[PDB]
Amino acid sequence: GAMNSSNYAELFNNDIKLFVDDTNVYRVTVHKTFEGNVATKAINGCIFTLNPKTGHLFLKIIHTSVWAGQKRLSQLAKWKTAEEVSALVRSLPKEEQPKQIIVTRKAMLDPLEVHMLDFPNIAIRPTELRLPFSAAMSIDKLSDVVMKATEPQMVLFNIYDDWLDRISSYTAFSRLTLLLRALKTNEESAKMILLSDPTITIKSYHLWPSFTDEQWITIESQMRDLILTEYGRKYNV
Amino acid sequence: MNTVPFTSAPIEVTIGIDQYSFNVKENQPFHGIKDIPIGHVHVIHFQHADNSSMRYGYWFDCRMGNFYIQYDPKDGLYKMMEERDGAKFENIVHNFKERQMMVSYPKIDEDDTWYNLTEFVQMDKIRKIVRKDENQFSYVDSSMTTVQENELSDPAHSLNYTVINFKSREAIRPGHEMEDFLDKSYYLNTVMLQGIFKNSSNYFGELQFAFLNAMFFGNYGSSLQWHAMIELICSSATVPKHMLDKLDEILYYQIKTLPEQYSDILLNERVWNICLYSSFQKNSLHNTEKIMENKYPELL
Repeated sequence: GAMNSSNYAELFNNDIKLFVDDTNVYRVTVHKTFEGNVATKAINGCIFTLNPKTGHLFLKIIHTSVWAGQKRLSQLAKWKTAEEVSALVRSLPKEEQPKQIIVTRKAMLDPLEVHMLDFPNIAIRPTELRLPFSAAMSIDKLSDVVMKATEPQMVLFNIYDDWLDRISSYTAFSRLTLLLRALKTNEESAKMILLSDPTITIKSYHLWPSFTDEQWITIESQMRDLILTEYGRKYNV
Repeated sequence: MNTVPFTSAPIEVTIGIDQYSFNVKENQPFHGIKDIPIGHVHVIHFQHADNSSMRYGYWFDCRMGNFYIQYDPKDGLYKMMEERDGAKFENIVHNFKERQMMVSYPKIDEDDTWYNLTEFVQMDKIRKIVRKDENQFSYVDSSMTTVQENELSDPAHSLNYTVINFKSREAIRPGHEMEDFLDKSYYLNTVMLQGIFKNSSNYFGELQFAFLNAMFFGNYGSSLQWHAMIELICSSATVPKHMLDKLDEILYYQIKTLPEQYSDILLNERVWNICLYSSFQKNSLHNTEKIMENKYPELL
């Protein structure tokens, strides 16, 4: 059934599963026309498909061309996401295909279910968790590759970098969502935190700086503090 | 005009016939229903005074033979049976009339209600849904399940309704995934109309049978089949104009005949709001919309 804080630790058993996040599929700017009416301009977006156990990300870039000549785009976005998730599932060897796909957003269920008819034994699940994967475009290398694309494209990343070498999935995922939750609530601040010290660099094949074990603790503490500060501000507590 | 005699009335029961019904007392001398219009299907049904659960009854058609009702004490229920001895049957019917122990199918000549309720229902199609081919009439009750229900147990007692599933390979042409789930015209017109039902009248008859089974036995899977068949149409962008105007009549009379107190279990809020206000056909059900609002404003 639905995914929540009860059944949180199923994410890290050895059943292959993927999260799918569609929030960044159809992205627009909103601007005024010469006649003073409102009009939107689309930009490149991405499907956020992530194996929480392993960190494998299947960043499916959605090129603005996809939308050319299309109506009801926000609705089409869900159908495309589902179309593209299915094709990713078909492109993978059977023993790599997931047993579950969890969508971050309930509106994705029917489109995905429909597109997965050919995979009846793959369960499509909603979630009640409030995950922060919409903040994926606040990760610089990820927003760059999305923005620079000229054609539909898939880019493969590991969203944990090399962390698993030293920590477990559960912990990897908790760091990942902590960072994104901070990026979501106050991007400027969260990024200041991460990049302040110029002597801690980002490896070319990585997304986050190469913090030592000690430094990761300071960072996580600072991301925590950030997030409580912004909540106080939001609600005057 | 045909007659359905009763051997006896051993137990207290409310008997129904089509949309009419009568209370009959334990060992009241009651010996059948007469003046029953030939030319449509009928259904005689039963609710014992002791077990208000399990309503049950028999669909039939006097043209297909001579039928009567006899209470079986081992099974504890009223059973439909066929007398094959023509003379022997007219003999019993004439005697009981003379003794006047029968009630008259009480049709007001202005009333097209049963015909409207049953216009497209044909016995031969019913016997394909209630497979029991050693009888010419068909038994149904409150608790019988459908085939679709059985997939998601005993198949002799199955309601073999035609299986409709919006999220199945049947309904969804590969490559037209989004198209066909938002606009079910394909499923309705080619797969279901032209493919499985052959014509719109078989569809409508099944639709209408399913509704009556829900109404008379509170058969829950039948209520489900009825809504899915309405839903499929309402969710199709492209429907033959005659089917639309016939559906609007069909539903008017189904909504008009429903007992007022049962609107809550029998009417699926989502499908109705979709049909009347959301779907493609929002504008094509003018009589059904008017009767729903003025009789059941709340459900919407």
